[PDB]
Amino acid sequence: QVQLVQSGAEVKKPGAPVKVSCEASGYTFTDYFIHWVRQAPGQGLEWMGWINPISGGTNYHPRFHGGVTMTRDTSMKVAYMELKRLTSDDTAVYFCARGRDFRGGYSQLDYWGQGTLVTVSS
Amino acid sequence: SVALAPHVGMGLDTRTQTWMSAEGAWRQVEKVETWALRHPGFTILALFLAHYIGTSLTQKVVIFILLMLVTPSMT
Amino acid sequence: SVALAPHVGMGLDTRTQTWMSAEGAWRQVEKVETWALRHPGFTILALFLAHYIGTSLTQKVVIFILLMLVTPSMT
Amino acid sequence: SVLTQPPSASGTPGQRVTISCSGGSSNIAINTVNWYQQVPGTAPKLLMYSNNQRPSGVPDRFSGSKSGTSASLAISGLQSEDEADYYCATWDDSLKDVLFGGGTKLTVL
Amino acid sequence: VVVLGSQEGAMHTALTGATEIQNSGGTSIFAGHLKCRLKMDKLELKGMS
Amino acid sequence: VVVLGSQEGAMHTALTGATEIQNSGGTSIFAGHLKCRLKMDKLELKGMS
Ligand SMILES: *[C@@H]1O[C@H](CO)[C@@H](O[C@@H]2O[C@H](CO)[C@@H](O[C@@H]3O[C@H](CO)[C@@H](O)[C@H](O)[C@@H]3O)[C@H](O)[C@H]2NC(C)=O)[C@H](O)[C@H]1NC(C)=O
Repeated sequence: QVQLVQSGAEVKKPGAPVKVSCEASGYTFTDYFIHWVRQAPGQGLEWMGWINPISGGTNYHPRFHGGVTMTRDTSMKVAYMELKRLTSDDTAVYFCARGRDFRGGYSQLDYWGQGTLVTVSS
Repeated sequence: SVALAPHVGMGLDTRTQTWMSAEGAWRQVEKVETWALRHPGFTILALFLAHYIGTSLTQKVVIFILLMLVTPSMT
Repeated sequence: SVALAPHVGMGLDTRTQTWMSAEGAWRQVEKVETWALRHPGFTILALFLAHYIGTSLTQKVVIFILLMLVTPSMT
Repeated sequence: SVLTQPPSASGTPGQRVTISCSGGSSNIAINTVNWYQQVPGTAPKLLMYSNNQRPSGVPDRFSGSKSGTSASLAISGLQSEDEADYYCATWDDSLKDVLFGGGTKLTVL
Repeated sequence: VVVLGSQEGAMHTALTGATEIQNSGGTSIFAGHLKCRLKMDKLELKGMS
Repeated sequence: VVVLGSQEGAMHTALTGATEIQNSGGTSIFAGHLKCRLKMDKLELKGMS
């Protein structure tokens, strides 16, 4: 079957970069999208950016260009997102989802993982 | 690219087929021909220009062919 | 493909500018210019042809300019 | 523009309640809307993988479409197990990003 | 067999000489042109008195 | 300001004289020629006797 492990939740301190790994096996990873939607506690979830594993670059939400970075590897079929700067704002669980490349399918987030959770405090 | 300067005639060819030969063979020619059939107005002016420029049928023919070929390809 | 044959001269005149007036005003001349800078070889051939076909000065210069325009565009 | 959907309440007797999604002339009026319902605290699942096409969601009772600038969802025979937050997400083509909504707190009595 | 991608920018390049018509509700064609006649008989000067 | 769409099809139309290779991990570039000066020094026929 096709699924995303999303590793395990970790929490850190402000001013340091944190990493969220996200592996999806069971299908040809090249053709489909990875969306990295954030979800805050008791708030709506907003999507930030795609990553095409085969040739894609970061296409963040306008709120988040220069705030996050996205990388990937084709051999292991895993997509990496890391937070270059942790303020007090980003206290939420970050997700993964498979997306299609269809114009009507840019929002097609069919499959989701568990959700790696990160919060920041002193 | 802007698809206005195809990577053609570079000389580094091999026995194997190119990316697209069956269509790039006649793409530009068909553009010129559909232009010409759509708009015949330029033909009268081209005929006049070739005719009143110093006329030896070699010169007239080459001027007419070039002038009728350049405007469509390079609009 | 469809990138060829824009309707630049289609004649549906309007007061406001078009979709891309700024680029489209000079893109074709830009293509010719970059083609010439890339490839200087065709200049010698065009000069030779004009010199050995052009009976007069004006015929020679017209032949040269038409040849130097058609080939980069037909590329 | 940006989409905003309202939170509302309902009851466990079967009744048609409409989760209306409102957008603009560039984000949802031309593109396929996508409907999500999330069981709270876990990963949301996908409810409608096209404009009016459901992949495997509860059939014959979850159906909706869109009209002009508005998209809507209709649920019938809603019981308690359907307690979920419902999300409408549309792809914005002007800003080259998908436009997720704030969220509906659909509570069923 | 291949797919030859998408012609989005191809079409955007093609429509060089066309105008722009912003359509939000139906269509709102700007960049228009129209001839008119002004029958100006019934124009009070408003300041005679 | 507009972003002018996607130039993918324009590119696929542009490379009208380019050759092809295969991209699978490493790239095996086909479509090339190589001269080789054969050396027939030690070849001997089986079953001559
Ligand atoms: C490019 O434009 C986007 C919007 O189109 C700008 O996003 C804005 O980012 C700031 C901070 O990243 C947001 O402020 C935040 O607002 C929330 C609202 O609840 C508040 O709780 C936070 O404390 C924070 O102040 C702002 O809302 C957001 N604008 C939106 C979402 O419309 C982005 O900053 C721009 N990039 C630039 C100018 O480089």
